[PDB]
Amino acid sequence: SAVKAARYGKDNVRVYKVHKDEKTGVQTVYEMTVCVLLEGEIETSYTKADNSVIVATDSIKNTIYITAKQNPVTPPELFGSILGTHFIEKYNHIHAAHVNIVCHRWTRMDIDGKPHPHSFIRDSEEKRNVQVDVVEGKGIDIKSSLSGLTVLKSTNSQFWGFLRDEYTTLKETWDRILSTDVDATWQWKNFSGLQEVRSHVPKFDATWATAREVTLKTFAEDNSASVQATMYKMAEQILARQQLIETVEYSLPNKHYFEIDLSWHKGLQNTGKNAEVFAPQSDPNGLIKCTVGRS
Amino acid sequence: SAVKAARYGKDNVRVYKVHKDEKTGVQTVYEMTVCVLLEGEIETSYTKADNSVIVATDSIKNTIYITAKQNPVTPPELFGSILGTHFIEKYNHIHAAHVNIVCHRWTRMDIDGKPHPHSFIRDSEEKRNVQVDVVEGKGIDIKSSLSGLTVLKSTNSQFWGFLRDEYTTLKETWDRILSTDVDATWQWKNFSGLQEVRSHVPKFDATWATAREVTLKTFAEDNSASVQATMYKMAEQILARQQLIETVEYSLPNKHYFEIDLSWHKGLQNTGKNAEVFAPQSDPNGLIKCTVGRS
Amino acid sequence: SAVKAARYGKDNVRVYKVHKDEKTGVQTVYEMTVCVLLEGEIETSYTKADNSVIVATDSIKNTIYITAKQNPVTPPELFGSILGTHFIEKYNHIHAAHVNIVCHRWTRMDIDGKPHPHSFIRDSEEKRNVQVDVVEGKGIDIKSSLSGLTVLKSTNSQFWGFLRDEYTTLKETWDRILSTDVDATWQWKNFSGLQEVRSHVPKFDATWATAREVTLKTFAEDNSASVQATMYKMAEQILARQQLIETVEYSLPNKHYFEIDLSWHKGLQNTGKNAEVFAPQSDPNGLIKCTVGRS
Amino acid sequence: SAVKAARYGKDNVRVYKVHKDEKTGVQTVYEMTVCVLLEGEIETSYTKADNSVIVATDSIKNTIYITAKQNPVTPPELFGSILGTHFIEKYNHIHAAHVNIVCHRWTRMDIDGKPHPHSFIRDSEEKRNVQVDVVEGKGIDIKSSLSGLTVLKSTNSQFWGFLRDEYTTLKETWDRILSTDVDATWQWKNFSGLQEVRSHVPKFDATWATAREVTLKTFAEDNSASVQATMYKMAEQILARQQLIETVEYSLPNKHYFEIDLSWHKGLQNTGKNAEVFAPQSDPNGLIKCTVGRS
Ligand SMILES: O=C1N=C2NC(=O)NC(=O)[C@]2(OO)N1
Ligand SMILES: O=C1N=C2NC(=O)NC(=O)[C@]2(OO)N1
Ligand SMILES: O=C1N=C2NC(=O)NC(=O)[C@]2(OO)N1
Ligand SMILES: O=C1N=C2NC(=O)NC(=O)[C@]2(OO)N1
Repeated sequence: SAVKAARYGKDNVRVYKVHKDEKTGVQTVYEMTVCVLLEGEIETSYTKADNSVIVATDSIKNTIYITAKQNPVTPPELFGSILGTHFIEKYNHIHAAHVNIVCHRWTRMDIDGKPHPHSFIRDSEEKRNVQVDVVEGKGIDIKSSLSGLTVLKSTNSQFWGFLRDEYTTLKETWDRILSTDVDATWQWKNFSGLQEVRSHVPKFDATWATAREVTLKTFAEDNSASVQATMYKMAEQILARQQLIETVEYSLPNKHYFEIDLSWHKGLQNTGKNAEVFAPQSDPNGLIKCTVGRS
Repeated sequence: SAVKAARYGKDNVRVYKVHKDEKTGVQTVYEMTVCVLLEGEIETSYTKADNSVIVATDSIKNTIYITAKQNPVTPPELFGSILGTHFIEKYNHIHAAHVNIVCHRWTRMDIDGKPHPHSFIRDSEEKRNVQVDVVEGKGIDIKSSLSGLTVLKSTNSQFWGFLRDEYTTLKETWDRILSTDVDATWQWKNFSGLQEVRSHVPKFDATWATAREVTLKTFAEDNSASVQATMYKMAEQILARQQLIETVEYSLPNKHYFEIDLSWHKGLQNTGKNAEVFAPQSDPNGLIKCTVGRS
Repeated sequence: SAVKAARYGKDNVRVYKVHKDEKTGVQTVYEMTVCVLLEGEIETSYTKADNSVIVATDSIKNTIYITAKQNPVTPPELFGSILGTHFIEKYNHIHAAHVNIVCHRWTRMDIDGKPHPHSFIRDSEEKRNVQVDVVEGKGIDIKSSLSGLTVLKSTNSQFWGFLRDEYTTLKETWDRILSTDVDATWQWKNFSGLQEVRSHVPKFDATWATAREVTLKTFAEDNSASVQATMYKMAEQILARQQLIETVEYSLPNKHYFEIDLSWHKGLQNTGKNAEVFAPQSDPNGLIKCTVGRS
Repeated sequence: SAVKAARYGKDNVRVYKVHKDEKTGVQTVYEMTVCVLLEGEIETSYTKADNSVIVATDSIKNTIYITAKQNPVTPPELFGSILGTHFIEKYNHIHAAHVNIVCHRWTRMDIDGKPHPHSFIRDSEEKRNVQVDVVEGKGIDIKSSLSGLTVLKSTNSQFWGFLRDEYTTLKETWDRILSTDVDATWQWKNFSGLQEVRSHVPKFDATWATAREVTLKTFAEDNSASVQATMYKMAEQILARQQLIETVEYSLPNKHYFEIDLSWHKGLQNTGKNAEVFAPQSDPNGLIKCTVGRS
């Protein structure tokens, strides 16, 4: 037998960083969870008890903190690229570094209508993420995403005209609730190295902002024919607004809210045009995916 | 043997309600999770297989949905009072109804700077809750709360002057991070019944808003001597602003962020005045509680 | 305003301990999560920024580890009593210690039919817990429990004869699934101090074993009229088998498994006597509670 | 723009099935969570609001329950193959079905030393899973796994000889705790269709049992040089025992248990040979992966 694939490293590394402007007093905080997994000429650690090839995961952890001390942690695309590049440059025998970063929200508080210099609120469990794959000889591949953006619209969602056969019980509808948790990923053009990533730094925050804005506005404004049709519109708009993106992927649960027929109780009318009280369904859920690229 | 205490009912009942203004087109959504547990002359269901005394939990579920259809679901203090009152009035042998409501956030989206008529975002996992105990002959006891309000300040927190003995390793500090998940509860004067609750309806939303505002502003502005000292200030302010409250309770974790000494690596300075990168600690955590009333 | 109640301390303290028999080579492991909250003459920490009265939560953490090093950690009733007693004896101004322990399962592996001397499996997420309240002048109050014991029986559960009115849709049944997560608590006679707790040490493991055995056998063998009727039988049996218990409490969710009518599809029969495929319901759930004592 | 990838279906479908032997009275229960996602000529649902190509996710749910009624649900490899095959055969335009099944444990209770005919315990949160990809023209690709198997050994784990440089603080050790949550996957030879899957049915349960047995025995008995070295031994043994497997993958967290130096307190010795009390670390964690195949 032989090792066909291997990677290893440190997961779930929580990291906070503060920036303090001593002139203005304004402080800014960043909090992440980081995973770094390495690949390379490490097979003998598995096959021969050869630990000499292992950069200890504890050392990978130390390196994450050191790198955060010595570099900006924002945008996460940049920090992940710096971190991944470090491992392939420092260790001859390491040939790929796979860096995942989850960024947690710390939004500055407004107190009495004024932004506070050092107090923050977790205003959403929504995350901003990156997956940065630094592969020796093959540059830097970056996937950026937003996830855990939970939304609901109470009308202007429809679902009719779907296939009907002997397995079908679902009624067509022209007016339903639509709710989802948005997971949206944009995949960047391959970058040749850290210089090229740095050269595009402003585009990372700008493209995240675009993706979020497009997601919310399209969700709110599209009189939706289906989750499929709405998510495609989001993706095509994001592609149109950043040429350095190659694809946009959405993964959307359809978090169902069922009508409750109450007509058995005193003829109460709570369906169709009279539907006011609904039963949110925890499970099961539709799950709708697509990846959109350019033609 | 004998039944010393008993209660039973339906937990984890998810409820959505929509209000539609047909004139303006503006829709407003509410989402809750409800628990109703009943007490009364039910001991024989336990001791003698006497199901005649059991209002089925399935029926309690139905009743929650019917009550939501026929009544406002806001403020939750009112809805819980209506719901609890129903059970003690409808069923002679039921003498208490214990209603817990967790309200989930659905905040109206702003799209292109304008509030959208039917689209919403879960802008925080923060909850607004009530515990409404309707006890026959003993009125309606209401505890209101906010929970899951997660905050951090990056300075203007201190902790020195604490007891030091042979069990103590903690260094005094004059400048640390403070982060918590706020759970704040205000306990209302007993209400005689549903008329008295209704007579105070505006005070419920107003007092929740006050509690939240005071919590945030005191957290942001207090140069904190301890979690104890800061939370007491919050409680005393809330009591001063609503005379129909009897007590305010806080339960606050101290979610520790540890400095990381990096001086072993190239003399890097990351402690004290040079501390920028910290290790958030998932566990353990301080847990600080108090209940404040009037003297 | 004034402090009506206060307690504080360290929560979520994970603790492992190993015992090594050097003669036999057999090792035995224990893993817990511990919370210790203190009460006493601490109000000035809240009202006056007086930290002198605070035994730091960090010190409470240290004390938990030191106490585990210097004492047995089993049975948890004993360890919690030692730990709580320490705080009220060491600190004049501390008058109560509230110790919660969750014990995690590490069951010794059997390999090739033989117990392994140092390898263990988390064979269930079931917990064994204690709540030990050491109150100066008022002895030691202990509540022991098992929780997270998840069970299902596929028949020999019934539910008929319940109240039927205009809120009722539930069909009577003479054959249904019953599934629950058992939370069972036994409350000990007050103990005067640590000598009296020690004098009863064997009874702690024995009573936990009895409670678990009775729970499982009664669940399996009772042709159940209701959750109420079955849980009462469990409680009365446990009381009969340990006179140093005063009460037994159960809290049981009714984790519903719904029939699925498939007769719309090719006349498939999947209800009543033909019911084979069911839809487990995540929510809502019945929740049934009682506390049984002696007459 | 154009659809580069798309799949959709129903996730989180909870399914229970009972088998009743009317002769013996013995009942046997199965509980799963199922996801089915479809691919095919569905792009127009995204690009043109063409719902005619969508088999509704609600219908996919119905189909899961119908298929469970009409077929065995065990082994899960077979059930998933039947279910996936159904969609590609029934719907001309559907060309792949991706079926994920998580099997939940319901282990028969032993009461008074005898197996009970209809009562079960969730004896572990360990899962048995399958991923069955039925792709038209490309047969049936099955990945089987066990996951959530949580283990600890208290000695006979070592970690020394790893790379040491300016990023390294970790001390070498010749005696440490090793704990992990095992996720082990075996990938089957491609099967041509449902006849070939059926022809190998006994091998599914047998290979799962082998994988579990090998995992536990190797973990317990290997005086481990590293997680890497131990997991490789597991994989090579499983490959040697089933020739219809092509690869075995492990993904193992290193769930760290740190020594606690207590020498600052009364010279207490709790490190090295005297280490008895440890601090389990919730995060971060090493994460070690490999895929082993034949040479
Ligand atoms: O039953 C369904 N209802 C749905 N709604 C939808 O927008 N698209 C689907 O394909 C669907 O996803 O959940 N299937
Ligand atoms: O070690 C401690 N550090 C703390 N900080 C604090 O504000 N109060 C405490 O009592 C303390 O709670 O966590 N104990
Ligand atoms: O609808 C109900 N079905 C139940 N079954 C039961 O055993 N007791 C109840 O009181 C009940 O609890 O869930 N209510
Ligand atoms: O610090 C480390 N300690 C480890 N132990 C191990 O078995 N292998 C590693 O590669 C290691 O994984 O966690 N890195």
